[PDB]
Amino acid sequence: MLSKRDAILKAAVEVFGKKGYDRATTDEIAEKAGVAKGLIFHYFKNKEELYYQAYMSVTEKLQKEFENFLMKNRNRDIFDFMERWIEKKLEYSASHPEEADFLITLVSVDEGLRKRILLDLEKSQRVFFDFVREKLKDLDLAEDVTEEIALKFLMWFFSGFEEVYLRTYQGKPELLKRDMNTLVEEVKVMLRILKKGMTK
Amino acid sequence: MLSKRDAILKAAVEVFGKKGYDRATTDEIAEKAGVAKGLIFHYFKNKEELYYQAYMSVTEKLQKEFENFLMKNRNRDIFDFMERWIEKKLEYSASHPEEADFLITLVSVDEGLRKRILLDLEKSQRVFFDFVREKLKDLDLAEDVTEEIALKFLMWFFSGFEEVYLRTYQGKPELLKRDMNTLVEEVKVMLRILKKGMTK
Amino acid sequence: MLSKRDAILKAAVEVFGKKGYDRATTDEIAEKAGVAKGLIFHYFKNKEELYYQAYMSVTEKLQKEFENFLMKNRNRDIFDFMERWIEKKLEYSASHPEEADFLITLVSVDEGLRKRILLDLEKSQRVFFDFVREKLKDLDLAEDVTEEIALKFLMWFFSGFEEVYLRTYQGKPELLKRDMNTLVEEVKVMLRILKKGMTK
Amino acid sequence: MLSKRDAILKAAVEVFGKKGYDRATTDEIAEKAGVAKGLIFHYFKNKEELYYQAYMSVTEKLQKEFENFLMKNRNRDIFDFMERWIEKKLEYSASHPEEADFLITLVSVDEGLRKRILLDLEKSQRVFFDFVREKLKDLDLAEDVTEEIALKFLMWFFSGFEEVYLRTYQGKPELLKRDMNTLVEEVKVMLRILKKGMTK
DNA sequence: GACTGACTGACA
DNA sequence: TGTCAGTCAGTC
DNA sequence: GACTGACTGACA
DNA sequence: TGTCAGTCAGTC
Repeated sequence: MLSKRDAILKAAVEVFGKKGYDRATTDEIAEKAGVAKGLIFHYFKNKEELYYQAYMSVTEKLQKEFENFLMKNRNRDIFDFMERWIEKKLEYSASHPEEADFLITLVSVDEGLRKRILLDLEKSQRVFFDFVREKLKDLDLAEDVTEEIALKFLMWFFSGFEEVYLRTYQGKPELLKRDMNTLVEEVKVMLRILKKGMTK
Repeated sequence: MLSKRDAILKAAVEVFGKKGYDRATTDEIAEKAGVAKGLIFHYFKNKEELYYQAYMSVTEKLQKEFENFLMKNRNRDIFDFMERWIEKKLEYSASHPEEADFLITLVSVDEGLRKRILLDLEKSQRVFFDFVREKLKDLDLAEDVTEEIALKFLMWFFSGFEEVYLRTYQGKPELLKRDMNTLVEEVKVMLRILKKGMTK
Repeated sequence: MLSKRDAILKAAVEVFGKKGYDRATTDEIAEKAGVAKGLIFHYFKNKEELYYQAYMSVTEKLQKEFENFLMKNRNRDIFDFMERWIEKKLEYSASHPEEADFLITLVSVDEGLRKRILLDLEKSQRVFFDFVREKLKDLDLAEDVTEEIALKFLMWFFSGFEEVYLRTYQGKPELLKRDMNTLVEEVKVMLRILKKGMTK
Repeated sequence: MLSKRDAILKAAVEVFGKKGYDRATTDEIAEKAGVAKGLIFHYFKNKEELYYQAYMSVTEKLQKEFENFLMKNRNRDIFDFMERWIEKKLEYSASHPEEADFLITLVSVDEGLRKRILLDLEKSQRVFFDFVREKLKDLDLAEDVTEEIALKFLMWFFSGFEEVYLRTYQGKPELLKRDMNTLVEEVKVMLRILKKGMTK
């Protein structure tokens, strides 16, 4: 059994997941969590904060998972790295599709809340972000390919693929599990393509 | 002067642009178009249809512009093509930022309307989409790089760059016009990178 | 029959009158005015504005009445003036006890709204206010009695008596009508007392 | 250190002081007193009783202070008396502005509680009240100035000045301390004015 | 037709 | 205490 | 007793 | 989508 608070957060994820911020009611969350609607504003003051706390909760978890990954893989080659990492992200998207579907909702929410969160992210991001800067020094670039330019490309790809598939396979984890294996290939090739394009 | 109907559509774009579907009221559109709120449901029956009509209007325009581009360039090499196209798209995004900002709202709207529109798109898309399929037969691929795989990559890139910058430079057209010229280079490199990666 | 809008304002006066700002519900106003609750926020955006509009409405009226009084009495001696004016104010308080009871509510409402209104008043007040400054030049003061000092005294008395009685005889117009006559005397004496105290 | 109970009462004063009855939450009082919200209804059963207990506490204090003043001054002439008293009251209002600001909230509260308290007051008041009745037999009145009439005037003035300034210099103790000395003169004049007006 | 905007009801 | 898409009665 | 604070329900 | 006075189960 989860503490009422924890069960709110969780229902909030399911609910925001299925409808996104605006379309999602607080009372559905209260029904789904089996709690008094008021309790929600006990813990979270208002809906905006609630979404926020929910999103932090979830990212807390991934960050944890990522940080552990990184250690166990600091040593890998960069692409080899991304290759493997992307794998795990899909494995998560399939083992926790509600969380996945919920993180995607971030764009639906007002300038204010959104920018707030994004900033809280750049912090967490800067780790991985900076690590990549280093593992590129390790590569023999073409004489027209900035490390700056390279980073943008990879960081776009990396997180862009995330949103690219993730809306396409939204509410269809079944269909993802099916297709996972191909995707992983397509990726491996895509990265392989970039490596060949950036190196001498 | 625009017909009252045409001025609704237009205000609807500005409005949906700045708030996205749900947060955007019909009565703001009626204030901003200077019309009776009832008029809106004269012309468009309901808000969903309204967003829809607005989105079609706008895409009618781009498709027209694109189709003309394609003729004047059907002959070019594929990357050379995208290179130059991306250029025009930014030029438009800067000359018509409201339209830009509105097209991006598509993700905020319910399964129903969204899917509808996306389908109406694949239609429009299929032209360019299919043209690319052809200009790739013209290329000497690596022995592990399906035409299928290639197309995904490019089509992702192509429209993914759109969303990548467009949120980053949202409400900052000044800052875009400044940076436009770099971007175009960054792109040319990126495409160059891909060409080198896919070919023998 | 009153326009729905006008009937809201009116019920709002009754209601605020009986409970004051905070304790008073909007839906009671809607019941009492026989209207959709939403219509209220059609016309007045929110409750604060509503109270405000109600208070302006009412003061509009008194100001009108006062301005007419003043003309018909510019010529009187100052006390003779206040004497008579006070009479009329009670005559109003008795002929329109709801309005009376409502104006008193002003103190119950948050710093914001309150200060706003009070300022809108000093404007209207400054007329009477300034007129009094003049009708004192007409008086032979004691050699220790500033016109400044005198004004404060009278302006305090004048409006202070208002609140002094008005809360005491709140919701008791019956009891006021009874007592009106004495009060008018007590006043006449009180003013008479001040005149004797300020003059040589 | 104050007993948790005593610290509730005190925070209740600050809180009711700044927002008045209805706008003031019990949980703010609990935050500001650093206590469990339930504790409040341990000690005071409900919010109405709480305000009440708070108000009595405070008036216990003033009455005590006043009763001591009266002894040390029972002998003085009546105006001389009020003159000097008013002085002390300001001194208190400046040394304890929260208490001041809280006593003024009395009008914001429902018929019931209010009337209750007011009655408990007439009791406390009757002392000073009755003393004044006596010190007026000592005065040679005008042949149209009832002792009754006189008392009203003075009792109004006396406590009316309190409310007159106190709202004007609300949340501005700095500005009061500045002006204190003038006020005291303005008063002395005012009283002087009344003495001259009531006597032969 | 186009056009209005006061008005509602069910919902946060 | 707000919030909004949609309707409705009716003018032009 | 004192003390807590998560929790509710009816209400804006 | 908030708002709040009051309760309730239970520790110390």
